[PDB]
Amino acid sequence: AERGELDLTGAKQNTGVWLVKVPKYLSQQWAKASGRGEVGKLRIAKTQGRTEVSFTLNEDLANEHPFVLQSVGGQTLTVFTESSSDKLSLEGIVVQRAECRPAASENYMRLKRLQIEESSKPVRLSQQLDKVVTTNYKPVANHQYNIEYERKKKEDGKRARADKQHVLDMLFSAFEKHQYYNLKDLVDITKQPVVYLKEILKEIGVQNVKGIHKNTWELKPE
Amino acid sequence: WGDQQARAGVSQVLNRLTFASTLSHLRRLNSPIGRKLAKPRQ
Amino acid sequence: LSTMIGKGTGAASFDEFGNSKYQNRRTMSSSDRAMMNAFKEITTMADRINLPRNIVDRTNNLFKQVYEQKSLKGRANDAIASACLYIACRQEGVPRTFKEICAVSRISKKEIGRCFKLILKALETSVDLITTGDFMSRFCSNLCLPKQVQMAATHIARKAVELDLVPGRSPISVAAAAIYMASQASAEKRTQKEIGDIAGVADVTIRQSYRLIYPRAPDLFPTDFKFDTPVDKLPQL
Amino acid sequence: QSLGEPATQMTLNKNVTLGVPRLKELINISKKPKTPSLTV
DNA sequence: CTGGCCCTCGCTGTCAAAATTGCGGCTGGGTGTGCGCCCCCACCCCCTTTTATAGCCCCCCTTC
RNA sequence: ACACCCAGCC
DNA sequence: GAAGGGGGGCTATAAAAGGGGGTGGGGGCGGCAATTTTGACAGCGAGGGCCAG
Repeated sequence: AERGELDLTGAKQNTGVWLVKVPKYLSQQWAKASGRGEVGKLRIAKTQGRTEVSFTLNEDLANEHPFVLQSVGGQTLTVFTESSSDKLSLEGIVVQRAECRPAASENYMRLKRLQIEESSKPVRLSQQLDKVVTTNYKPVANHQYNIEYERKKKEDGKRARADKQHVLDMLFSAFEKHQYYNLKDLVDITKQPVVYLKEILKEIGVQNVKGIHKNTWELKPE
Repeated sequence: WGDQQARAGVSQVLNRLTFASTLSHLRRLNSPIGRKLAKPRQ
Repeated sequence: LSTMIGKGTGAASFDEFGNSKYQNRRTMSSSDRAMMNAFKEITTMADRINLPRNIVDRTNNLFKQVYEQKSLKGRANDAIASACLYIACRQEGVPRTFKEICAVSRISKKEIGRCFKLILKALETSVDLITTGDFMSRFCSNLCLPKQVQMAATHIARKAVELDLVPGRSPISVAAAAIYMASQASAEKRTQKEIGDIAGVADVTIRQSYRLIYPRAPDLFPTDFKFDTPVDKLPQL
Repeated sequence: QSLGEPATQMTLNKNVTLGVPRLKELINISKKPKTPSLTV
């Protein structure tokens, strides 16, 4: 008993299942039934030396499909199941392969044409304009993004110069938070004028050259 | 034919000396073989 | 006077790890690179409104003159370029409205106007005053109106300006009102939204220009024009 | 000139190489021939 | 001191691959064409207040 | 200039 | 809820204050086809040392 164990009762019973290949129209019709319970019937006849297989469509669903059997020994076809409880089980092994073909030959090509037409509905190709487009690059006093940015800039305003002790308090919180820093991020965190930050940082801080990215300031007084 | 190791002579000035000349030019095929190799010429 | 280095051709051209040992280290000045950036931006700006190359060349000339004269170092090169494009368009007799140059630039009407004023001061030159006529072929064609309407609008705007019916109104506003009140006289009709968005004028600007131009309706039209609509049938806002 | 003027008239190609290719074969060293032979 | 044998080692021939230059002679047309990132340092513009002026234009209010 | 076509005669 | 209307801000100039922030200008960091040459390899010679001679 385990999550990944595969149950093999079906194999021990040697249950034989049928693998059937059907076209799109039959599957779509069966899906349209909304799981009513029945969608058709299958007729298997056995003569003295031959076997005939066919599928009879339900008359209600519409408002004769011959079946061809193929070789089975080419590959070992089986089926397994996975559930919401993460339990793996093997339903069984495929014992025979089936191919479904339409009885109609010429009139079914009309349905094929309709299917192709439906498949070509969403494919897009360029159109042609009778008149040149003039709705673009329309004159405007100012761009929307620009006026938005100026409105934001004038609501927030300039970052106000503060006394030395309080900016030093932000610096103290800063190199308590992290050892190393980048000049831009320090400006963003402290919210102070860049020249005033440089003036108050040069007195206590020093710049250390690095061969990896760029020279940077150090918040340690020593 | 490419950005401003590329094919050259893909586009040519249409020949307007005679109507037969224009038709012949509009229906021409070019082989990119260098201009040696007698087999592609046959 | 400089030359480029082409792509590598063999093993000797490359280095130990997937990179060429010779690179396109250009020796361009800051000045030449900044003004080439500006010419490239001017061409992009001009092709947005389908200006011919001669206006682009005139704009390049004005930009070079300003950039050598060196009096506007503090203004963005893109604003100087926009103002130069405006001056070049105005000098060729095919002026574009300030809002039209704004629409193809990141630079506002405030900033391009200030740079235009400052460029005119620096170059010690002058430009002809715009007449409600030059802004007609475009503002109409873009709105798709017949040629008899071209003549009607041109004549009527010129006559309205000539006899000083409209005091101090900008030529754009008078031109747009002419287009409005010559369009309804023909079969082809145009609402306020189209003319406003295609000429740059607001609805209140075009409405009060219409109410100013309305009373002298019949005397202002050209004599030889097909009145598809009666003169008294024009709707008053 | 007297040996190069006939060369303009000769054509190209048991098989024994002859014509302009053999003239190239002869006036060069050609350490590897085209059609070696021995008249034994 | 003399002679028979196998060893590391020096040198050579031989094969192979990479590297190299040229590929007819004249002629007549036409047609086109001419970095890049990220940072640091000087200099200038806008922030704000005042007031007159007027056309233009956004926003809110009101109508039906 | 340069380049690219085309073409003429062998 | 679309249309017309009213009130009010935006636009340009003007001097001036001081400083922040934007902008440029640095600015260093970042095809055939015979020949020719060289090398790599497989091989081989003479001699050394050992053992015998």
